Order: sequence, then structure tokens, then C-alpha cells
Amino acid sequence: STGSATTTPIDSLDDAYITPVQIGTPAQTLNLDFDTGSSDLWVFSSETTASEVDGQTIYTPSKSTTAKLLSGATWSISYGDGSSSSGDVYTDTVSVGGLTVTGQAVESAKKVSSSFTEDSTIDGLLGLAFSTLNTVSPTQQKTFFDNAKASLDSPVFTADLGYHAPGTYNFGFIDTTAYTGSITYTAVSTKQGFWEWTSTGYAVGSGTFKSTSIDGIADTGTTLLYLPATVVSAYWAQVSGAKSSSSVGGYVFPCSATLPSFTFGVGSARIVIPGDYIDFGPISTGSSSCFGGIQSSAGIGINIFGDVALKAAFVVFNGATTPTLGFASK
Repeated sequence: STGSATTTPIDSLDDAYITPVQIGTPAQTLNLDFDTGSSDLWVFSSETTASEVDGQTIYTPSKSTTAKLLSGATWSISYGDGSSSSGDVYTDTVSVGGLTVTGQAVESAKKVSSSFTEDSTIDGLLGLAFSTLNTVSPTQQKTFFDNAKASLDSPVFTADLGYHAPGTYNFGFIDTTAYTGSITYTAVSTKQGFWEWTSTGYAVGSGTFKSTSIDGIADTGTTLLYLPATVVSAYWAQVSGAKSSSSVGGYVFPCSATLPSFTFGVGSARIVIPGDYIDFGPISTGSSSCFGGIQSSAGIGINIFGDVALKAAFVVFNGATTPTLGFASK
């Protein structure tokens, strides 16, 4: 089997991407944030505290003939941005892009933090990291990908995120029309439960490439590119008037600037992030200070190749017995 679904930016900045997902019988379609940095499929639901729902579409298990309470199971998750959610668990039929899993754990939120409530466009998350990170207790549950894997034509999924445009998540096949050149594969460590890999270095603009190992994670659920302070300082030093602002919470730059590109290494291959991908616009409405898309990972404890980096590539998440990542230009 295979599946193929379009993923759409939630706003004009590409702050996140939503993908429609069918849950239950008859189908209830929710727009979920596919997150390769976490391993819970959770949804706004009929159980979510009413004051914490503001415009999201909810899952109502009582209206699904295939829903079953997973008796005794609870979940609770905290993300890198300080957001959180928790609740109870149903099993139900879940389909993505024509690919169906029966008996998927659907984590029903009883509580969500303010950042979730305030984002009316995201109806929940679909985690695509390794199932060792799943938070369901007392019986840990599998991700949608792990449950689908054995049925797929190939044990893979791909992320093809757009810049200010829709893109695609595919499951079970590699669309050879969706990228240019060849795919470079690189090793993955699953030790922390992430798609963790080592970049071979970087360049700023037309500058020379610096060969240096940068361990980090491929995380579709993180907007920006978080790298070591040395790398980030070297990038922003090439932008007149850029500075790190403790008041704003990262590097800012004059909105009048033209940003340089940023290149990262994948083995001997190179992925180029155009400068425009690194512009996250005014810090507040009407400001002439703009927020940067490359930020320091200092104090986060991991480097994160978030959407800024991933949307410059066609990315293969190879879930074979020995997992690997692949990157191609596009």
C-alpha cells in the first residue's frame, strides 16, 4: 500500500503545515500537524475542556462506530516550545492520503496549553518520530507510520514541504519526479527517539564550505533552523544590522535587508536554503525589525533541522531495520 497527502502552510510565514487526516467511521477529517520530532497522534476532541477550544475541528469518538476506549490509558506531552497537552486514548481507524491503519491509538485531549487553543488551524498532531517516545501509559503505543510499515510497498515516508506553498507527505514510495539529481542518504541514531543525523558542515552565502560535524534532528514540527551559536553568529555577521535580541528572543535583522543563503552538508552533497526562506517577517505588526529563521540551539540541548531547512529539500525518512535519512535538492 501507499498514501499521498497534501500539506498546506497554516499562514503566510510557513509557521507550520497541516495535513488532512480521516479518523473514525464515518470519517471525521481533522487537519493535523505532522511532526517528525514527536510520537503521539493527539487531537482536539469532544473531551477537550470547552474554554480551551477556539475554532478547531474536534474528534467525537461517540460518533465513530469503530472507536473503542483504550481502557486505563492516559497520555501527557510537553514540547520544546513549552506547549503541552494531555488526555485519554481511543483506538480507531485512521487514514492519510488513502493509506488506512486500523486500531491506531488516537489520543483525545482533555487539556491543551494556550498556544494550541490560540491556533485555530491545527486540530492536533501526528507524530512521526520513533515509537519509543510515545507518551501513552501504562502501555506505550505505536505511531501511524510504525503501524502502517509492514503494509507499505517500501518502509519509508517522505516530506516535501513547500516555501509559501503546499507540499506533500508520501507513505510507502519515493516519487522520483519530486526531486532533482540524486538522493544522498545518511546514518540515523535512534538513541534519543528522533531522526537524529550528522550534517557534514555549512556555508554562508557564496562563502567557503566549513567541514564540521553538526549532530541534529530532522523535525517537521519545528518552524526554524536551530544550530550551534558559532554557526549562527557566522551567518548573521553577514547581514548589516543583525543582532541577537534578548528582549525578542533571538536574532533579528533589518526588514530592509537581503538575506544570504545558507548551505548545509549531507555527506558530500549540499542543500542550499535560499535567503528568503530565512525571513520570518516583522517581530510585531508594522515593525521594521524582522525575525530570523536561523537561531541558536544553545540551551535547547539539541540542534534542530526544522522546516526552514527541510523545505529546501526532498527528505526521505527510511524506516527500514536500520533507519536512514535521505536528502535531495528539488
